[PDB]
Amino acid sequence: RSLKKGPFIDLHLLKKVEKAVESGDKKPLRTWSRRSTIFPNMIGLTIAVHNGRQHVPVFVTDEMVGHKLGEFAPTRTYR
Amino acid sequence: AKQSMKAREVKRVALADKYFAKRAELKAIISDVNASDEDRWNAVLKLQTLPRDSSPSRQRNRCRQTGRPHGFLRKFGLSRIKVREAAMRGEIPGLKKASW
Amino acid sequence: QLQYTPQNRSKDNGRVVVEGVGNLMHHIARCCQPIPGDEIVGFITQGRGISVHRADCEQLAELRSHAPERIVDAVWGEGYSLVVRVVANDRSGLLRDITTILANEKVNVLGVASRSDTKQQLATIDMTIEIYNLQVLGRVLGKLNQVPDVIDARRLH
Amino acid sequence: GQKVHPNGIRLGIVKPWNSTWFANTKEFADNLDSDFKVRQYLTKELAKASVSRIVIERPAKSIRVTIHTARPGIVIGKKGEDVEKLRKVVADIAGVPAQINIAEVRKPELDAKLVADSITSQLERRVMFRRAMKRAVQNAMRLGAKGIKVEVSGRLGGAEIARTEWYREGRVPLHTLRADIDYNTSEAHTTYGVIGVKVWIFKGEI
Amino acid sequence: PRRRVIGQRKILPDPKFGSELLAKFVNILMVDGKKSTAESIVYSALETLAQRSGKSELEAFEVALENVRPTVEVKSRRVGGSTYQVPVEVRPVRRNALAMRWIVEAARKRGDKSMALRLANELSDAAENKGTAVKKREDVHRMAEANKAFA
RNA sequence: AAGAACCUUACCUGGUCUUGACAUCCACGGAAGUUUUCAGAGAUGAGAAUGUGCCUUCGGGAACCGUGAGACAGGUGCUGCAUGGCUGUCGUCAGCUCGUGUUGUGAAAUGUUGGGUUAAGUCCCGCAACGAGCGCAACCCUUAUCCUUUGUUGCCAGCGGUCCGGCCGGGAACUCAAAGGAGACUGCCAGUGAUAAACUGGAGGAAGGUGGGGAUGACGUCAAGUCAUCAUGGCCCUUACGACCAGGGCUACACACGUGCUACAAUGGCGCAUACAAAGAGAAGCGACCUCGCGAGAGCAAGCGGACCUCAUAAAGUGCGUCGUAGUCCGGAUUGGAGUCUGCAACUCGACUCCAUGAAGUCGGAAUCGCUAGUAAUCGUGGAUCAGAAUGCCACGGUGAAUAC
RNA sequence: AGGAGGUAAAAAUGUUCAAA
RNA sequence: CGCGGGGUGGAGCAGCCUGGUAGCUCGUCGGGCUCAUAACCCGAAGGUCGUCGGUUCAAAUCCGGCCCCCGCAACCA
Repeated sequence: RSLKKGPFIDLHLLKKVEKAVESGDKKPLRTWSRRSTIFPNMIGLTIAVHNGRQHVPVFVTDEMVGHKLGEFAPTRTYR
Repeated sequence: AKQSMKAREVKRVALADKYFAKRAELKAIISDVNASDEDRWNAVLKLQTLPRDSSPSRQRNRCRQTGRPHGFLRKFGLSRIKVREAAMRGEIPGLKKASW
Repeated sequence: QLQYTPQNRSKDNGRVVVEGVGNLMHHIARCCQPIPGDEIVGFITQGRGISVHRADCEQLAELRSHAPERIVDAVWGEGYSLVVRVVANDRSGLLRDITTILANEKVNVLGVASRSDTKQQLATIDMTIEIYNLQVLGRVLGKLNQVPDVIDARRLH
Repeated sequence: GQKVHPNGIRLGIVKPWNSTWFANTKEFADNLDSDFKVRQYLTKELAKASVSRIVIERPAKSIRVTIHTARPGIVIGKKGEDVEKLRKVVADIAGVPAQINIAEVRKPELDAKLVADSITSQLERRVMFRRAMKRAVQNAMRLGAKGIKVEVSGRLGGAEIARTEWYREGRVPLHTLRADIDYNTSEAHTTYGVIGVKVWIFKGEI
Repeated sequence: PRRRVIGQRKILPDPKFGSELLAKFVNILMVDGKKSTAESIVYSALETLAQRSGKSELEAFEVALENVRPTVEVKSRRVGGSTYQVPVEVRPVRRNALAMRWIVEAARKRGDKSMALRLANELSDAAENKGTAVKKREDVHRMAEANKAFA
């Protein structure tokens, strides 16, 4: 579907994740990277993807991986 | 349009040549089928380190006079309004209204 | 006729700081009606972000018996929205007695939750509101426990 | 409004392009812009010397600059003093030696531009517009122009509502292509704002 | 035209048989530029017609073509002020022309397998002036009859 | 809008800066530049190595950097009914004016009306009108026939050599390419017409009465449009309506509409084979050929900044075979899966590929649109915009009607 | 050209002020 | 107190009488013609049949109460 090589993410978040990894599943993340793919070593994390004004939280689970973060933070509000 | 925008564009040109101009290599040879090792990953990960702009896709490219982002001609570097405005003046070398 | 603006302005947020951070999508739950004072306990819904459920409560405790790990902690940053039950004797213009007080008493009146039936002469009236200042809450309770037809008029939970 | 620019429609017929030279897209626009630059700079420091038109030529990396003016003596400063002063600032704006050629036009009223800004000059003086128009007009007609027509538009005199005015004398066959209809503009700023000035001048053919 | 009494367009007669009218008949079936295929369809129909009719084609066609050819038409000229029907003698060019137009018309409908074949059936039915094409012409005859009161 | 992922971008939310992203002037410290680490979303913020060069009449030098102060700066803030320039439009409609003269107290009129004629206040004639001007026409470009010029990367008849490929000697006739010219003028005749313009037919002629097409758009109207391309008078904001950045939005979706694409099929789909264009574009671009992949593409890598190289076997069409009138081998939306390419990045939100999926639709109410010739119709090719992103726009040839009393 | 006879159903309305 | 009749889309009326399936006109809505509106043309939705209960397999319809609305009567006193 996109990018043959290297399920892309932005570094600041990677390290943010790593840091939380050894630190343990703790306080929710302040990622603004909706573009970053969700690597397996992120499950259980309660990262909060920015939403254009809101910074809505998302509780990662196995399946939430190849799918990019943006998918879990709908932008437009309808009805 | 808005001196700030034009300055913003040239800033893009500055950072453009300052980096990738001789550091597009990362996505180049490193993001290539030869070293799919962590090295290639280093590439895709060091690329972000580079300031957001600089990358050519982030070169909106405006008119050299008015600076109107739309209707720009890569040829004269001028927006249709100005290219016409000068062409009529007799400015542009050999450029009369065609009639084929 | 006076029955959105809250969700449009709770979006202004700053109202909750979850485990060291605010700005997270969240909303006060309808099963506790968390009040500014006694902090809260927050739960993370799949969509619609964090679901605050007020500190200490059963449904919030039921979640503990499913995905307790997801549950999180927070405070208030900066007494909007709440309900109040006023079971009372009959009525006889009592509906006015609640409103008579409420009028220029200010507080929002969207809790049209009355129910006059039962068996005896005791109509069961409820009232959701969106009272602002915490002090205002107190003046109401003193001005509403007073009413002759009223037998009870306090923070429904 | 919709009348074709007279100078444009006759480019391949009578009117030579003001900026003769050549290049390719690989280095074209650059030469075109810098061209504009020098023409702009001169527009500035020569508006006081009554330039008519700045033709530019770009041969062998070099940038030649033919300059039409009615008063070369003031353009040149003193013994090419200010002239070379210009060639300096010119090649400075082009990073290339510029052969600054200055050609005098000796019929100041027989040019469009000169007359045009003669008018703007007058509106700058705050002289009543119409006097200025009839002025330049008669000057042209008695100076042999087989045709002339000028126009002014805007507040002119500071009217609440903008108007447009025009006088003509002699044939000005805008559709007769071979007709050498000189045509120039020079917007005229006034306290009430900008005011348009356009001038047509018909002289010959083939 | 309101004025330009323009002379008509001369054409290119048929490559197979000699009829120029045949060629015209190709044209009034030639959708788009597929004139090749149109021509294919044409000769096909003539071939099969020459089969069941047993006759020629160059004229096995006309005995069929004549059957639908109109005698008079009803252009709605509105003499006076208020509008009503007016029969009129049809031009020979428009005669055979409109005739073909109708034949092809009923042929476009009553579609079978081949276009050519269903059309072959048409022309046969026209030879027995029982095709829908003639019925169309017959209709024009009635419009002529009922309005024969006018001039 | 000649192409919204970021950028664009002007909007939102949030985090940010104020003489500032952009400009000069003064002063202060200082090469500019270079490299690198942390934090942060980023902007920025915080440290650290490195560099410190031509006037040296040497505060020193141009530059550039950062700092301070203020003049200022910034505005895509309003105001097209304050404007210029620019544009549509009525409309390529043939009209619209002026001089002096004359008529009338005057507004004005006559000129321009009238008999003809014309694509045309085009033309002739008469006339209190006589002339002039903007416009019509024409001068320009393109296209159609011919001659001259020169002959590559073009072409290649006739000659010779052929691995019968203009492939090779060789050829300047030919296609063609551009340069220069010829030619068409109601010029010839018949007819009509007031011995006028002109109209009608023919001869010849590539071409015929403006041959085809384009270019060019009058005096003006709508206080039409644009103060957001620009420029500009006002007004308005100026520790913010300015300036930076991240994410978002411009792609929302019960609904309505304009303009298009694609179909509903049998003059058609599908399969194999097969013939015939013009127009263009191309350098941090076009990218052969060969290898890999079902493919989009990938690796490798000539040629080309171009009549040679590349995009690049055009498609309809043609032959053969099939499907045989069913929602059907029609239709291709939608959708899942798996991919490719672009680009920091493809979820919101790209394109394209593969496997599968396979809806509405069986020629559309009232109503309404274009079009008279290489047009309509149908078919594919290309270009600007462009990292990528056409069913749009623009451009090019292929095929090829009907009808107009 | 001197003259006669033939010749179109229905189709309403438009807020206020406003420029050398 | 009395007798008779009626309550149906937003309006007016059907259809009930004689059980199953509610139609007409305007109006509302969608499109068209028009410079624009109406008119006109195309197309469309819309009615728990006063309320409750009952009779029945089924009730707009049959039956009873209730609320409304109108009618005729309220005489000899």
